[PDB]
Formats: sequence, structure tokens, C-alpha cells
Amino acid sequence: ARTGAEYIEALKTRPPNLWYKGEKVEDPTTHPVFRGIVRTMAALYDLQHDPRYREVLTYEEEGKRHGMSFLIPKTKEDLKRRGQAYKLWADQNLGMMGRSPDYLNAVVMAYAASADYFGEFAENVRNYYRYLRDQDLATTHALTNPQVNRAPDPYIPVGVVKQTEKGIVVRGARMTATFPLADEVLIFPSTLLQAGSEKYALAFALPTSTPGLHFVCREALVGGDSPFDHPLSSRVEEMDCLVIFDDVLVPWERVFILGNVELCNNAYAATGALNHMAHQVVALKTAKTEAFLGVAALMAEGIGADVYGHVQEKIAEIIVYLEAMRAFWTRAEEEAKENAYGLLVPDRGALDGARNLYPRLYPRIREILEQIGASGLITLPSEKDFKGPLGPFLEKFLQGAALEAKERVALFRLAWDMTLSGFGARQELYERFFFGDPVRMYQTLYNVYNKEPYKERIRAFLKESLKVFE
Amino acid sequence: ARTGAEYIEALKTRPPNLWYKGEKVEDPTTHPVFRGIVRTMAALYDLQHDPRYREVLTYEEEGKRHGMSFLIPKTKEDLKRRGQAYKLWADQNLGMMGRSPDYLNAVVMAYAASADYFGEFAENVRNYYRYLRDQDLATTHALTNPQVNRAPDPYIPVGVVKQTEKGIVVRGARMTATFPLADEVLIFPSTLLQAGSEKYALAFALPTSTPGLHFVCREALVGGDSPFDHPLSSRVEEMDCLVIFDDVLVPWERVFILGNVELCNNAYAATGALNHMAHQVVALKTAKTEAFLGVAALMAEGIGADVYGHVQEKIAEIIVYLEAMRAFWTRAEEEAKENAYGLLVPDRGALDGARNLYPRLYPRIREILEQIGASGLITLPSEKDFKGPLGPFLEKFLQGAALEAKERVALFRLAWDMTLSGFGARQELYERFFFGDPVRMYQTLYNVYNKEPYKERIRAFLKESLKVFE
Amino acid sequence: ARTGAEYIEALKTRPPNLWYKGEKVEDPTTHPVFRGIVRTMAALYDLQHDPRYREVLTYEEEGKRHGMSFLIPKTKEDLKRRGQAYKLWADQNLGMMGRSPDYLNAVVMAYAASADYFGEFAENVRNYYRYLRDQDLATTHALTNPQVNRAPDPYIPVGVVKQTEKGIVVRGARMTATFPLADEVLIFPSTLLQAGSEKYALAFALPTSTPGLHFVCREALVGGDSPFDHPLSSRVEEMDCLVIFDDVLVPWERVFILGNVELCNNAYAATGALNHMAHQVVALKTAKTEAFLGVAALMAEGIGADVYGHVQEKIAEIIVYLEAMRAFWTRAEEEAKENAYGLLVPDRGALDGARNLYPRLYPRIREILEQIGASGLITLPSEKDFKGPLGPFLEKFLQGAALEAKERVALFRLAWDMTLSGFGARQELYERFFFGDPVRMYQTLYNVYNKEPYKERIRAFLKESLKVFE
Amino acid sequence: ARTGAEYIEALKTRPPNLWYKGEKVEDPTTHPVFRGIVRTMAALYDLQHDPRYREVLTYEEEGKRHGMSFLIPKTKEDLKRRGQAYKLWADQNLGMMGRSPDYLNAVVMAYAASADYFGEFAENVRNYYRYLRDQDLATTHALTNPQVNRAPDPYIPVGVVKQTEKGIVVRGARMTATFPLADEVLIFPSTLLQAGSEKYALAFALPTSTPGLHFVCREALVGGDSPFDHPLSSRVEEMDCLVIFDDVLVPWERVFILGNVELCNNAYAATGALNHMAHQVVALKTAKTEAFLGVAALMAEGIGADVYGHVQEKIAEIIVYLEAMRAFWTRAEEEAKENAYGLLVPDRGALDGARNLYPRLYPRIREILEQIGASGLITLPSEKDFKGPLGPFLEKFLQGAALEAKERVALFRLAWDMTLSGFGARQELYERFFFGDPVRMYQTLYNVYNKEPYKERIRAFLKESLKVFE
Repeated sequence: ARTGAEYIEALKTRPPNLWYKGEKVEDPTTHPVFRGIVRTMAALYDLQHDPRYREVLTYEEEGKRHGMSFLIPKTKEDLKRRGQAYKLWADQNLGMMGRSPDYLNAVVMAYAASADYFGEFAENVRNYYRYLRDQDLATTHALTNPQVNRAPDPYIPVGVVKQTEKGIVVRGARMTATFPLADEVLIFPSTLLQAGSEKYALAFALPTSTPGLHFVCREALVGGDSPFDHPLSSRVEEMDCLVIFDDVLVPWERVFILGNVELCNNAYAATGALNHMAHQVVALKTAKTEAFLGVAALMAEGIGADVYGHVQEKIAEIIVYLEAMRAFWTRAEEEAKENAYGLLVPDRGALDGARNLYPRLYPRIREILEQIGASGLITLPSEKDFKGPLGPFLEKFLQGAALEAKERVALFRLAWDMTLSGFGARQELYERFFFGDPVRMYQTLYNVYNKEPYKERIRAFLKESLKVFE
Repeated sequence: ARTGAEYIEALKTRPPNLWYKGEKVEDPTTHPVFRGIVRTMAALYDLQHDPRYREVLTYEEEGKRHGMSFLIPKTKEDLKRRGQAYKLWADQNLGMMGRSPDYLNAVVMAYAASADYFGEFAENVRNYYRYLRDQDLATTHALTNPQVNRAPDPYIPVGVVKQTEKGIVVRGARMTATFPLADEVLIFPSTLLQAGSEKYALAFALPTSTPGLHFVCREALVGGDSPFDHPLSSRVEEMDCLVIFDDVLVPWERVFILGNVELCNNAYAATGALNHMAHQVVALKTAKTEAFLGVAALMAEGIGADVYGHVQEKIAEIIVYLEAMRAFWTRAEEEAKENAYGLLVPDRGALDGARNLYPRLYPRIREILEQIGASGLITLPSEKDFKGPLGPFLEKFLQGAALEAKERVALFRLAWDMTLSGFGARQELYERFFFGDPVRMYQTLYNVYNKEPYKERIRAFLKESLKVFE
Repeated sequence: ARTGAEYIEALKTRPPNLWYKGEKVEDPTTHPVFRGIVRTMAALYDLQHDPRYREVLTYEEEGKRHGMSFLIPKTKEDLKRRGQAYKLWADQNLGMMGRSPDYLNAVVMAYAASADYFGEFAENVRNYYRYLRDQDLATTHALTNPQVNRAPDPYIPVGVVKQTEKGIVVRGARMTATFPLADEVLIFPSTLLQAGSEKYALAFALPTSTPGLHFVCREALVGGDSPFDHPLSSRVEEMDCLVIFDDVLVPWERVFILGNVELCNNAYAATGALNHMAHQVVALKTAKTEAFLGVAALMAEGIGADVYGHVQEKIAEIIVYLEAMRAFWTRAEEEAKENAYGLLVPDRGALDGARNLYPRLYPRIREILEQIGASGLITLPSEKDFKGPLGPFLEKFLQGAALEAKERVALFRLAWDMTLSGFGARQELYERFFFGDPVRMYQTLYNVYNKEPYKERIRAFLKESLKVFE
Repeated sequence: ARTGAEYIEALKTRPPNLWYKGEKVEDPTTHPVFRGIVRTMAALYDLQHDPRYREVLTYEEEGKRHGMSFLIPKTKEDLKRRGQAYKLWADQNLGMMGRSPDYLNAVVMAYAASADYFGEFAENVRNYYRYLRDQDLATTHALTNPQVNRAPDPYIPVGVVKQTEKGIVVRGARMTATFPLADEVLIFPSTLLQAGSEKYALAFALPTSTPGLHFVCREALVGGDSPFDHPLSSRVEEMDCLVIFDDVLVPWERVFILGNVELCNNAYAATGALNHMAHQVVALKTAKTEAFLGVAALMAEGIGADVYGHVQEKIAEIIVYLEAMRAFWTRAEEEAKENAYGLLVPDRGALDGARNLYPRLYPRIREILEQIGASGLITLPSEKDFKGPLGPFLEKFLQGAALEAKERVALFRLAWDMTLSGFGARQELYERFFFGDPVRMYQTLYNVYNKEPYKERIRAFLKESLKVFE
């Protein structure tokens, strides 16, 4: 298990090929746009060494101690242990961090347990997993193919340029990678692959510092460094990037899938990576929802709005959604079964329910906070104003029905950062699409779900109807 | 365990004091308005004697065999057994029957296990439970107080007129009782009781044939007897009634609570009746949702609408809601704990989530069926037309893209009966309010839920914000 | 202008070829399933002769008096006059009647004014209009093609079998025709026509008594004849029918379009029939919405629920929707322009807005009534119970906070009939689809609407963005 | 009519008492947080002198030329002229500017026309209007009272400390004032006044530079100065402020209402200010909606998503909302009537409909843009990246199905700034609450709306129901 210092040191030593507004970022650990998330990720690693949480966040094996997200679960109890670790880590940042390492570690763990799926590349997969686990490295993954203005370069989407004796050379780009402050980047199956697209049907991993690999940043959403003024954006801004592959060399040892269309398309499901990564997500969203509930309750109480029935109802609505997610989480673990490779995977029915329902619930939970805070959310002064000449006046005029001025503004700055700041609004779009387009996700659910039992019950029930004709 | 014949015989022998449009119903077992539901309830009892389901629907004890809904659960396994019985019974009528006996048997079972709660009336409670169980009787319950035109009779709502040595005399009325074709009626806590309302703070049970007890029916919703034309209303029309108490004598042995305001208000929660009855409901709604899923899938497939993405999405939405309910059900049982009286009760958090979410989901599930069936839902001929002179033309013009005419119409008559018939529309209102007004239910959830943990996590998170001032 | 008696006499003399449950209906004017709507339609005709409304419902021309829905409007004032007549008629039945004659008279009026559109069949169109107007006949129209079980008859959808010197012979069927108690039936463009489908590309009209023409009824939704028990279904049940064409002879004089695909597809828009029929609809829905507002307000007041803020809000929501519809109606008339044939047509932008918004508003308006009435909506006794032995008890227990028992139940029976009765629920499905499938309607709006001005404003605004590169 | 230069000069000469993060802003015309909006407001004034728009934005009177928002309308045509000016100005900034001067000029114009309402202060009102008009000054208004931590200063909300011979001295604060870069600030009726609150029942106006008057800023939402990167926040960030009154002297000539509770509460409605300000809003929201429609259409087309039916439907939905607003606008003007003071005011029914419907429509319109742009909205590089070393790669990988890279990103940066940037998200909260809390707004609509006509129609309809008893 790695410490925060080791993580920071590694990033400083071999920084990702990050670009911010046309310029290379030489040291993300100190750059104003990235130092916040770097310190936050480091704290997650440090927590693994806190005596209070050591047993929750790590497990001992043959003299070594590894992060819980690497644990290949053999029993439901193990599954529960993985869940508690997902939850503890998520709670540190109120469920705002969407690409913490444990999400992808769950994917690689599943890939490794189901390694046979990869055929000749099986050993590569098992060894990559051992590497990530032993070094306790942080990963990120690049998704989505770009479009081409059709109003003939074969390397727009990431593709194999040539295969040598040392590996493959890839060229192209992935539209987005969240949290590039990782040691590694996964280029796994993303956009559905059509027949004949073997040149793009590949899966591999690379150090984020690889020559020819470029991460181009979007506008920074860090509001500032003050925790009072920007309680969340000052520390949990993960960043999103365009990922460019300029004739990047991928060593054979890092190739997991090569030129196999169907293998790529079925990878996540077959290996159980889908199940485990969705397991991390449901625990993460439960944490996120608990945070919104807490803020909503404190806001209502703080301004005396809790006496209003409709406010009580909005808060109760959040409680209902929280219980829904907890329920999906419980059933996912309790109904877990082993897959074709012997890997115990949490129930897909329950996890599909959670990841397809939350994208609809989140915008409403966000709306609820907006409706409770109302106009009190857009005219919040800075800590600098409290510290300034007018400080006395602010303490006299910014009080809440049950809160002093500094307390009220601090709480409202948080509610604001959770919803209306650039950071807060991004969280909304992210929840709506992080697992994919709801339109495609729902069509996928429709096709995979076994509807036969319900259809049969109705046909049986209809026998009596058709009998009137005999 | 009772058989259907015994149930039918008992109703015929001592019929409830039913009134339909100003006239007394002498024999509900043969009356066109009630014979359908009577036969349906009888079939539920007969199922307990089917070798295939005997072990699911009943349990053996000291030489006797009782219905599973009477089982006082000692373990989570017992809880699961009660759930499977709730489900099996619910599936017989596609979850359309809202007041099947097992719902209230769960209440009485809980009252009996937590009998001490009732003090001096404890023995009365235990004996009533043994009576219901041993005789395997069906119960119904009367709810809601009437209003008074304020634009001084003390007996509008049910109240104690006088207490004698043989019992109490009550006068007043309850606005509604669903499924009056029961052997017994429960007059338990309903409208919240205010201080000083001791005269109305009582709980008791009576045979539905009691002198002075009257059940006044609302418009009948039985569309007819044909299963082809009215697949559901011809058999699952439970009926709703105004319940009048004309100086009704309640024997002391049937009194469970007398003149105690707070006892009445906390009865359901304290005894665990709330938990167990909500347990029956969540399994019931899971069954109901599975039925809608089956009909929606068959409809889409039957008319070839399943090729459309948006239709696939609507069906997937039902799947998501189905999984949500299954999840609440699983967590309710897995998180069960014993209450203050040693009775194991399923988790309230999960059950409150389910019963407060479903009233919002049901109207949407109903809407989805309407959107898939569309105009094909309102111009459905009768089986009589297929049997008539134009039969040949109907078989040529009422086909579906993948269904013959009789099959399509039969399926659509069902979808119609499940949504747009008077029977189908009532089901919607019923789902919206059967457990109570959502406005009050949500306010109740807000007040009972422990929000402290989430509030504390936020206060802790805000410590860093207020620190900028030190 | 016709009287109700003349309408009744004509129907009795030459009744439509109606079939109800395998049997022919010999006299709809007295049949329990149809006498209600017949009397209601007759009253609409009689109203044209009431001195108070004569000037609103009719106009004088060359010694004759015609129904206002036949008036070819030359000015905006004329348009307003047509609207007031639509409204007055709609108000008679609280906007519940969806196929009153004026709807289709607006279509034929537009067809006639734009007669040149029909080429060689132009005169036929003008003469048919004069016939309908002079005789003041009621029309209905048959829509939608049936499906074929693909899991080779060329006459499933209505098609030309053979053309003779006396006319054409058609065979096939239309899935639905609402209000078959009309003198005439229009077989105009419905399902979009594909290239090569000339055999089905035709438009004509026929007397509903034509040999070979059959109207097969769906389940009757008339709850009874009592206005207290069934205030709406006893009088405004229009009925929906499957329409069968068994080698029906269509005289050449009744042919408006023959074998022309594109002519059929553009008929409604080109002639302005779309605009005028939508004009009748917007006034009709305004009337319907005003009725729901009135019932909601009386209900809230009647039970004292009007003191609750959330109830006030739901009613205010209906008010907002009412104002929206009134606004669409006002703009439709104020922005009217003449079409390619010189016919003044109300603004399509506004009418498209109204007919595409109302299908979304109606279900919510219906929901609102359900939420206000709540459980008070499903346990309403009959007038027979008030007249029966228990009458005294009902008058004592069915009062409202501000209403006596008979008044409250009468009002609630209406709210019920407007939402939860089979009649009420059908109204919901009807509003969702009467003009067509919202999915297709929205795609049609997207393609016809001129989006260029808004796109241009944005391109202009973006010039400044692309300038940073120069 | 003022020019932009004159506006800029005045602000520079006598700058508002603005505070940004504990520091006084000496020159807002050059300060990075305010120079954007200052230049934007100046451009609005300059437009009044453009020959193309002179006749739309101004009117000539006795040798002078005034801004159209000052025109006291005598006819519906005048009303239309005011509307066209509101619209033209709104279009300059895609309806994003919520407090452009014409909004409050409409209020003062109405106050002046209805001056008698103010009694002894009538002349003060008329003269203030002439002052604002003649000088063509920009105003802002301060709203909402602060709360007091009740878990005795009489001057928390703005109140009269003492009345002298030169005026009144006020102390207290208003929670928010949008667009403080104005010459004047209005302290008109805001929070509803209770009986006995005469000390707070006052209305007056002051120069924003008044001694003791302080404007404390909230976090700045200006993303930067680049129009490519921040197309809207770089120019339309109006800013919101806490307004502090430290013993501010209000000259008698600037007092409009003093110590009159009911006068304050009925001011906006009685004078017609409500009607006219809402008139500016409906035209403003129509402009805003047209902008979203344009961006949505260009986005769909730009990425080829316009071929998908569901995308076409979302765009059609925006079209429907656009038509709804245009309709409210048309009816508001066409149904205008004179108030008790002879001032022609646009219809309140229609304007109340628009301002109570839009707060519900806007979040959905915003959602629609998010659903179309999807993940393409959160990984948008800067113009600096296109200008940087990787420029060539971006032009190759950031293309749209029908757009080149720079064009696509520019368009998406705008869609982003309109929804997910801090500026964009604030617009959402602002639309939800700018006119007030929807809960209170709906209750206000309920109480003011005349529901009698609809209630009467139903009572009449129910006569037939109660007749069955005679």
C-alpha cells in the first residue's frame, strides 16, 4: 500500500504529459490548477495507513499489505469489505470524486481474475494487475472516439499503425480522460466496435508519461484555494482531458487485446469488470447522496425553512433516493454469483438498476438543494469580506434564522459549490453521462434483461381469455 | 388453513351487511357485483392446499397447518418465507389485489407478538390473533374520519357512546374499507388523533355481519364476466365501502385499545405492524410491476414497436423500477432487527423507501403502457364481435405485426383493463393514496428519519471552512 | 341550420351501420349505449336556434342561415367569430366532446376554399361542402391503417379494388372513427403514404348508412343514465369504432383525391384544414381546462383543502395552463395570414404550439384533480343510497367541510367521471393521441419549423469567437 | 438618449460604492471583474444611435430623444413599440442579461403615469421619472430582508432611523441587487410587509455613489476575456451584491412612500409597474429561448445528431416553449386595458402565465442542451491550445460530423457557457427565482385570479345532478 508522499513524489519525478492552455505543465503537484486534486488523492493513500482505517482500506497477504480495491473476492463477506472501502474513500470527498483509483482497480482486478478471457494475453493481464497492486498505482482511462467532418486518414480513433517485434505503434485520440494525475492510463473498450474495425479493436495500458502521449486540459474549474470560498473545487477538481496518441509505442507486455472486435465488445461484461466497477459506483453515489441530504438538512434548519412542509417533503425525497441506492447496494452484494471464470460478481440486475436510475435522480437532488437555498445561493460574499472593513456589517446582516453569519455563508458556499459553481454544474453533466448515454444505456438494458418470465406469466394469464372461443 | 369452499360457505351463511345502490346484498357469492372477487379470494385459499405450493403458503405447528401470513418470524429465513408467500399470492392476480388477507394478517401477527404494548388488553390481542389464524379468516379494515359542514353531534367519527359490563357501544363512520367480502373488519388507528380525543382513541375488531354495522358500496367497476373482454375487472374487483356504525356493540374481548390517544398513534410503529404490512406491500408491488413489464414487452413485440429505440427505453424504465423494488425488498429482509418486544421486523428505512417511491413510479409505469399501446387501446371490439357475423373481417383487420387478431385484442383488452378501464384507473388512484397522502407520508418520513449522521459529516467538513478565520 | 329533432329523425330514418357486441344497432337514438350522445348532439343543433346564441352559432347568407363552422373567413374578425362558436359549443359539455361536427366542418370549409388544390376533383369538393353546410350534417372521420401479422391480400388498408363508370369500389379498413352517430364519414389522408402506394392514396366521403360500410364498437363507457351518478358518461360518450369497407361503392361525385400520393400527404397543410381544425381544438381545450379549474376550485373549497398552500399551488398551475392555451388561441387569430389559395388561416406556429403542448399538460391537469380529491374520489355512493334506507346516515357522514352530503357527492362524482371512470380515463388517452403520436408530431414540427433565424443569430454571435485566431 | 461613452464616463467619475473581496473597486470600467458588463451596457446605449435601430429604441418628443422604455404608452401600438425595443436590446446578449435598464425604466414609467397613487409624494415620482428619462440613467434595485439568528437591533432590514428637515436617515440592508454598475438604485417594495411594520414601509431611490451605501460582491463569474473561451461570461456577467445602508441620508425629493404598509404592498400592482416590467421579461425570455433553440439546432447539426428522432423531439420541445412565450407576449399586448389611473397596461393574466411558466421551462431547456451536447460539453480545450504546439492535432481530432475543429469548439464553448459554467448555472437559479419564490408566486396567483366564472359553470352543470332528488 502506497502513502501520499510516494504518490506525490512519483508524479513530480515522472509527470503526465499534461497541457494547460497551450503550455506543458512541468509540475502538477505545485501547479495551481492541479495541486488541489493531487493533495486530495495523496490523502486517500495516507488514509490506508491510519490505524483507525487500516483494516478497512487494506488487507495483508504473504507479508505484504495491499489496497482493498485489488482484493479478488472469494465470498460475499469479501464483497462487503470491498464495498466498505469504496464507501470510506468516497466519504472523504462527499462522493464528489468520480474517478478515484479504486474504480479502475476494480476493473483490473476483475480482468485478472477472469484472465483466461484474454487468451494469449492472459499472462500480460495478470502481471499488469500484480504491478498495479504491488505498486499501488493510480489509473485513469481514456474514452470515446472523435468524429470526422464529412461535409482518408485511418487514424482518427486510436488504431494500430504497425506491429513490430517490441510492441505496437498506435495513432489517434480518445475524446476524454478524467483525473489525468494518475500514474497509468487504460485504453480499454469504449465506443462499440463494428465488424471490420479490427484495427481499432485493442486494449492496453501505458504510463501517463509515455513519449507521444498527450493530455490536453479543458477549462480549469478550481475556484480558488480558500476552503471557505471554494470548499470543494479547491480540492476535488479532477480535470478532464483530450488524449492524443502521436505514434505511441505500446510494449507487447502491455497489450491485453489485439485486433479482436467481439473480444473488446464483451470484455467488461464477460470478465465481471462491469459488475465490480458498478459496485464502486453505487457505494460512491450513496456517499454523494448522503452529502446532499446533510447539506439540505443543515440549510433548511439554518434558515428556519425546516418548518415548512414542502421543504420537509423535498428532504424526505432525498431520503427516499438515498434508501433506494442503499437497497441496490445491499442486493448487489447479497445476490452475488460467480461468473464463467469463477469470479464472484455482484448482481448485475441491481447494479444496472442503480446506474440507470441515478442519472435521473441526481439532477432532481441538485434541484432540491437549489429550491431550498434559493436566492441565498447567489449573493455569497468571500471570507475576505468578513476579514475586511465591512466585516462587522456582514456579521450583522448575513445571519440565518438559526446560524451566525460566518457559519451560514460557509454552509451556503458549500451548497453553491455542490450545484451552481462551474465545478458543481460539471458534476451534474458528469452524473448524467459518466457511464454512457442514457439512451444507449437503456437500450442495452432492454436487450440484455431476461423478460421471458414476465411475458410467460402474462401468456398464461391470457389462456383464460382465448378460451371463450372454444 | 381454510379452503375456498369454506370461505364461500361462511360468507353465504353470514354475509356482510353490504348495500349496493340502496339495496341489501343477500348473497355476495352469487351477486354479479361480488361473485368475481369472492371466487378469486376462494382460489387463494384453495392454493394453500395445492401440493406444489403447500410448503410456501402454510406451515405446520403442533398438528395444525396455518397460513404463512400468521407466522411470527424468529429468523431472517422466516421473514423470507413470509415474503415468498406474499409474492406467490400476489402473482395469482398480477398484483392487482390490494387488500388480500395476508396484508392485515401481518398486522395482527405483529400486534400479537408485541401484545404487551396493549397492556390490560394484551390477552385480547393474542386471542384474536389465534382466532384469525386457527379459523384462517379474511379481514378488511375501515379508515378515515368524515368531515362536518362547518358552513353538536359528537359521533361523526367512530366514538364510544357508552361503556357497559358487556362491552362498548360505538357510533359514527369510517369513510372507506376495501374488500368488504371479508369475515372480519378491523377498526384500528387511522386519522392522527389530537389531545383530548380519547373518545375516538380506540381499536377493535368485529364480524362483518354485526348488527348495526353497514357497508355502503361505491359504483361497481366489474366490466362483465368475460375474461377476454374484462380479464381483470371480472375477477379482481375488491370494492370500496363507506362504513357506518349505528350503535354497534363491541364485546370487551374484541377491544384492543380504549381511550388512549398516544397508544393509538404509536400502535403500528411500536408493534412492528407497520414494518410487516409494508413487507407484504413491497412484495405485492414487485409482482404488480412484473405484470406491467410482461404486458409492455408482449405489446411492443406484438405490434413490432419493439424495434423502436424509445419503446425499448420505456420498457427498460419499467425494468429499472422493478429492480428498485426488488432491492428494497431484499434490504428490508437482510437488515431486519428485533423491536422492543423481541419481534423481528424488516428494515423500516428500506420499506419506507419503497412505499414512498412506488406512489410516484406507478403512474409513470401506467403512462408507459399507454404510450406503447397508444390508440390501439381504445377501439378494442368484444369477443362477441369475433363470434358474430363480422368475425371473419375482424380476424383480417385486427392483427398485430406479430399477432393474430384474437391474440392481439385479448392482450390489448388486458393492457386496457390494467390502465384505462374504470377498474384500471381506480388502481392508479389507489397506488397514489392507499398507504396515505404522500404529502403527509413525506413529512412523517422527514421527522422519523435520523438525519444526524449526514449533518455531522457536513459540519466536520465545514470545520476547514471556518478555520480560515483563525 | 338544422335542429336537434331533424338530426334525431335523420339518424332514426337512416341509421349508421353500427355493430355493438356482434349485433346490429337498429335505432341508436333509443339504444342505451348511444341515446346519451345522440341527445347531446341534438342539443348542440338546437342551441343554434336559441335567440341568445343565434348570432354566435350561425350566420345569414342570401336568405339562408348556416352553422358558423361553415363560414369561410375573410377577416380576422370572422376568425374570431368561428372561435366563439367553437367555444360556446365546447362549453356545453365541458370540453369533453372531442369530435363535435364543427371540427370536421372546419376541415371541409378549408378544403372548399382551397378547392383548386384538388384539380379535376375541385368541383366535387366545393359541392360536398355546400351539401354539408346546406343540410347542416354531422360528420366523423376514419383513421389509421391496420397491421398484418408478418410472422397476399392487397386490401388490408382501404384501397381501390376497381374503377367503374359510376365510381370506385374500395375494400379494407380504418382502425378508428370517433362519434359514428354522424350522417357522414370522411376517409381523408391519415397514415403517411409511401411512394408506390397510389392504390391507397385517395380521399372521399360517404353516408354512414352506405351498403358494405360497417362500424364495429369498442366496449361502451356509458356508466348509466343518472346525471348524479354519471354526470358526463351518461351524455358525452361519443364511442370509437373499427371501420370496415366490404367492397363499398364510392360515387365519383364523392371522390376528392384519387391515386395521388403527394396530394394526400400535403392535403391538410396546403388547404389550411390543419390550421382551422387546430383552431377548433385550441378553443375546445381552453373550455376543457376551464372545466377542470372550476371542479378543482370547488373541490378544494368544498373540503376546506383550499387553506393548504400546496393545493392553492396545484390550482394555480391549472390557471397557468389555462392562460397558456388562451394565449395560443389569441396569437393564432391575431397572426393569421392568407395561404396560397387566398384562404385566411390562423397561425400554425401558435396552433402547433398548443396541440403539441396540451398532450403533456392534460395528464398533469388530470393528476392535479386526483391529488386534490384523493381517496374521496373512490368511495362515492349512488343517488340510490341517498334515496334508500340509509339516506339519513349518508347525509350525516358524507358532508364536506363546506358542503352538504348530496352536494359533495354530486361534485365528486363529476370529478371522478372526469378522471377515473372508464369514460374519464379514455379522455386521457384521447388527449395524448387524438392528433397523432407525440413522437411523430414532434418530429414533424422539427422538420417544418424554420430554425434558420435563430441559427443565424448564433453564427453571427460566434464570429467574435473565431476572430481570436486572426 | 445617452451614448455608451457618456455612461462609461459617468461610472468612472462617480463609481458605485462597490466592494470585491474586502477591497473597494476604484474604477469598475477597467476592473477585470466589471469591465465586461460595463462595455456591454455601453453598447446597448450606443445602439440607440445606430440609424438602423434609432426608430426602434427611441422616440422624439419636443425636440428631445428618449429611450423607448420611458415611453408612457397610450395605445396598443405604443405597447408593441415598447416590446420591440425590449426584444432588440435582449437579442444583443441572447437574453442572458437579466437586469438591463429597460426593466426598471418600465417600473418607473408606470409609477409616474400612476403617480396619484403616491399621494403627497406624487410630484417626487413624476420628477424622478423625468430625471431618469432625460439623463437616460441606468438603475438597479435592492431586494429581500436579511434574517436574524433567533437561536434588539431594529435596523436589520432597511428602516427609518430618524426624519429630519432635509430627508430621512435609513439603516439596514437588502440581501441582493443585480447589476450594481448602474447610476441609480431603487429601494422599492420587496418582502411582504406585516401590520405595524411602518418603519420599514418605504420606497426611495439613490445614486449608487451615496455616502454610507455599500455594494458587497459575490464571487465573480467572469471566466476570462476571450470570446472564444468565454463567449458570454466575458461580457454579460452582471454581478449580484449585498446592499448595506450605514445611516444613509435620503433626500425628501427621493422619497416615494413613507411609513405606509398597504401602499407598499400594493404599489407594483396598482400602478401597473407589475404589468410593464413583466412585459419586458416575456420579450426577454422569448429572446433567451430563441438563443437556446439556435444553439441546440447548430449543435445537433454540427455533430450529426439531428438524424436521431429523439434529438429532433428535444429541439421541437424548445420550439413549443418558444411559441408558448410568443403567445403570452402577443396576448399580453392585444388584451391590454387601462388601469385605475388611465395607464394602458398589458394583460396580467397572460403575463402571470408567462412568468410562472418560464421558471419551470427554463431548467428543461437547459437540460435539453446538456442532453444534446452530452460529454462533448466538458472536455473543451482553449483557443490557446489551438494556437499552441498541439494545434495541428486538435484540428484533426476535435472536428464535428459537419464542423471543423475551431467551429465546433467555439459553438460548444458557448453551449457550455450557457449551461455548465458558473455563469451558465447561475442563469438557471436566476430564472427559477428572479421574480420570486415559485411557491409564493403560485399562491399569489391563486388568490388574485378570478375563479368564479369556472366555478359557476360547474355549479350550473351540477344542477342536473341534484335534480334527481326532486
